[PDB]
Amino acid sequence: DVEELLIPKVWVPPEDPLASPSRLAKFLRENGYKVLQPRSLPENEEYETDQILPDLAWMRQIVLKPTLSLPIGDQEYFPKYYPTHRPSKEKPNAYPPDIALLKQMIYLFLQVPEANEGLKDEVTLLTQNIRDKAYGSGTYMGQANRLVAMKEVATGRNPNKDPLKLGYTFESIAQLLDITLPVGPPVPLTRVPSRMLVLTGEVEDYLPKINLKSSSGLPYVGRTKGETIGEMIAISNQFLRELSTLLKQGAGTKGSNKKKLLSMLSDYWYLSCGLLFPKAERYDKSTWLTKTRNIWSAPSPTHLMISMITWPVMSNSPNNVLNIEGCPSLYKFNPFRGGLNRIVEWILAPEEPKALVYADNIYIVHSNTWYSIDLEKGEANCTRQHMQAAMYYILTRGWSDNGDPMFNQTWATFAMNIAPALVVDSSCLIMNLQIKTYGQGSGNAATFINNHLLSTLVLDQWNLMRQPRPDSEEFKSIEDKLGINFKIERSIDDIRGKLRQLVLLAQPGYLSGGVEPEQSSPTVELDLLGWSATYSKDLGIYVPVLDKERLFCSAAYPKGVEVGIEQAYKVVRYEALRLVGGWNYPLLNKACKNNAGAARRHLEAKGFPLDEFLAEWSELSEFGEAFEGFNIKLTVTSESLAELNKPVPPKPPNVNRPVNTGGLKAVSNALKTGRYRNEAGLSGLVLLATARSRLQDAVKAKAEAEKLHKSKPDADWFERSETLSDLLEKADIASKVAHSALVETSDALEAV
Repeated sequence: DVEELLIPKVWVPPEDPLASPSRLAKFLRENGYKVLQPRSLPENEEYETDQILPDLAWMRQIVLKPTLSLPIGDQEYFPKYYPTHRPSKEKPNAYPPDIALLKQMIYLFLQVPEANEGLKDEVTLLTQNIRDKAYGSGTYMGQANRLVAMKEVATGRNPNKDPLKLGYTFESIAQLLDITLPVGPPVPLTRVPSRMLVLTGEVEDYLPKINLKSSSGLPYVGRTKGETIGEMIAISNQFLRELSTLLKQGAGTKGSNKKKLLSMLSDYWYLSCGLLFPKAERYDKSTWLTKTRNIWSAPSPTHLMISMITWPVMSNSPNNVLNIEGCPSLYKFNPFRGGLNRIVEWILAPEEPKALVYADNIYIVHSNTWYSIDLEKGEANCTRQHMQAAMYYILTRGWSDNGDPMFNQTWATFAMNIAPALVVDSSCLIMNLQIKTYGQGSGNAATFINNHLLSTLVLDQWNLMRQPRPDSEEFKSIEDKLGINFKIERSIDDIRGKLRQLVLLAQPGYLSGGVEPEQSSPTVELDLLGWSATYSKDLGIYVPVLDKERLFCSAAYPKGVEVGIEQAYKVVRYEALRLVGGWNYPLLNKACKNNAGAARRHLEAKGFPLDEFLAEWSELSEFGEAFEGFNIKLTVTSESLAELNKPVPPKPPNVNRPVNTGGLKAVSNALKTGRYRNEAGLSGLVLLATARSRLQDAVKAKAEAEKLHKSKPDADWFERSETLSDLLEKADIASKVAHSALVETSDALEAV
């Protein structure tokens, strides 16, 4: 019959049946997936840097190239993006399973003098992952197939819903976000990116962070952000200077300057088209053709501009469940330094129902059960109005002093009427094809906040129907109400009981008795942002362990480097596996330790500078994000696990508003009455007017909002909204229904 092996044969991936533009187009049209009429792009051409960025000429002589490549050519082209899929039928050895690890674990199991099926399970589990899975970037057929599935989440079973058509308003959503994502203040949003680098006659840097290794996007396919820094800033400068000019000229009287705007947006279409990057991961072999995650790689200028709004506000908002009463947020949670122990105490407390949120994740305890819930592809559910609501939130509570806008009408117009259209329901480039993106793109700079807002809406609706149990028809009905798909990934009955038993049943190991473990210590697999709980007798608290399935999945298929440094990367690999949770699993632990030891001894004898290589190991590791800015060595001992886990007081919260401690229930109940305050103030009205008026009438929209605010003493919001609606129509600057400024700029982006 059939041949069985201890060590799997090298897998040969199947042939990609869509590796051609003719076949891809055929498949998309077949499934009624929209293909756009292709727009072209001016060829990139060399230009002297000191002529485009004169106010940054000082940083060249005391940096970046002297010439910039700009999309300004006479001859045009249609852009092409052809990602390289690894591994493949032709080239199958890109990402081998860790056979050395498997052999070591088998070797050590054989040395143990008897029995022990509990040790053998480690071998069984690693072997099962090596067989079932493969690491790499899948296939075109998989990418395409994934695309068809989001067109389904967005337009099929439960089509996306504009939340404003459901009764929500910008302000009502913001007040939910006051609870679920509290934000503090960051220089005002009034400058082009060039003026975000100041010289004191030292230099001050106010520009967001971006990884120099990621792809630049349009118009620089095949180039990194690191190779296009000057260009990225140049294009953002140009774009914003043009927009402010347009807003300064206004509506030409009578609608003349309406062909300036369409001209500009059409010329900047490429700012709304992401590269469809195949996301590398541990996929199931059986679904190599039907499942490949995609990353929508934003054009680098679109990314710079959007994150100039989001980053400074979010990068100094460490506000969550740990440091604000009633806050459900897990934003910037870290399980080390007593982190996890504190969440477990939160679970253990008798209060229920209660909720936690992080982007597209909702954790609920109800009737002594723990429920982990995911939004079914968050991004795909997102509409433009969801994102403009996120923008409205960030500006009114991040970019405002008391209610006074700390932003231009230029930046206001970009935020409310351009950025959602660039990045939600726009387009993407795969092979040579320009095709629709349904929902928000997986890669963009507002992903976290847009998803977080989506989950916030789910929670609001959960509160509104008296907090039903998550596995009930009642809870399920929320998806119809909101057009937001979700599922239960996992639930755990008798959650408190199980968490309490961890204390009773903890086994000797590095964190209980300070010894090398003979036996695995029990856990509760919470999947709390990927973390489990276990009990440390040495510290007397709960400590994190990586979720067991994730851990063995990672062990099975290491990520690539993608002379001498190969042994050094193995030290990182194996020690980090231990550090994140391998320490709690006996065979995994020792095998990783032995293999790391052999790589270390090989390097010491060759005089390799290991200490220097590992100085910033966090960047070299798939787990590093959890260890960022802790300045800890890679060693894994009793002392290091203890030091990593030693409780540290949570840093104080940073809120730009008086701290709201009522909890989400109260704000939900107050809000269903349709009567609430304008907690946003003037900038709230400014942004309303900006959203509700034609794009080129933005300056007038603000002035009209300033007159209404001057009109008193804001109190009731709904009244305030309706009076401002009358003022906009009387000046004839308000746009017609179903022809909002947002819709206009979207249409002009797929003009051509």
